[PDB]
Amino acid sequence: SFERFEIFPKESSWPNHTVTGVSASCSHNGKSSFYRNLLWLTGKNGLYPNLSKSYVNNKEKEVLVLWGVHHPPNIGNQRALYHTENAYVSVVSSHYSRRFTPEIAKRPKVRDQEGRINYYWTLLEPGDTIIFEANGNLIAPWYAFALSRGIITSNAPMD
Amino acid sequence: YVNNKEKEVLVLWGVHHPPNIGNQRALYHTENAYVSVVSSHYSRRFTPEIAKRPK
Amino acid sequence: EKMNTQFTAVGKEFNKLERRMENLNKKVDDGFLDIWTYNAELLVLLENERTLDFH
Repeated sequence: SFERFEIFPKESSWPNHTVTGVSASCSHNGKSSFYRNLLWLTGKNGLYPNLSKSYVNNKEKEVLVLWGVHHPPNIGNQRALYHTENAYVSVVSSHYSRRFTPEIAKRPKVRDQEGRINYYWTLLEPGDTIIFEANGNLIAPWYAFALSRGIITSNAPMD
Repeated sequence: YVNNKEKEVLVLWGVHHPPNIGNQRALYHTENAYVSVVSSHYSRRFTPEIAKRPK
Repeated sequence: EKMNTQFTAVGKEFNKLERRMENLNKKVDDGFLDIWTYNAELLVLLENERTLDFH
């Protein structure tokens, strides 16, 4: 089974943050858009207050939640976007922990881009909890794939 | 310590991550600390990462 | 009818690093692919003689 539901609501859980975020690299019929399962966050009114959201696996199936980090190309972009020189991202669960840090540095251009993004993933067993604590350079999850338990490659048609 | 024996030695240690910065100030009277172990081939530098965690 | 079959898979992929795992997987696959043919050839190569002798 591959039931897909919403972990956070777009219109409710982010009142003080600009949910809208787009980039030209992920073009869609000319108009610029973003992924359909991630939620870019920026700062509004010059402020990016530290945020803390939690989720409890109330279902009976495993939950596969993806998030990301954002590495800006230069310190000027970091100051313009998140209004902070340094920031950290931490996710804590029953058996998981990490403290990512957005490492700014000049990088060669690929796909007409200079910044980068790192995607991570994890599995939450039923009854467990997950906590997101960060104060900058985060791409919060929006949807999860509550899966419950081969792959080939060919160009042949289907009938 | 110097391994003044014939056999190998299996030495275990640990690190302590306090739950909040309050415990960090109370117990050790410091904000940041570093635990480092060095041997002939081993070397690391752990850092106590304070953060709120589920019970 | 002495042979039974069951749900399995063969295809596995790896990244640039950890080439030792890929070498080991190739080695085991080649070993099985050799053993099975060497058995299957001799089986029939003996049966087509025994049957003719009996007849």
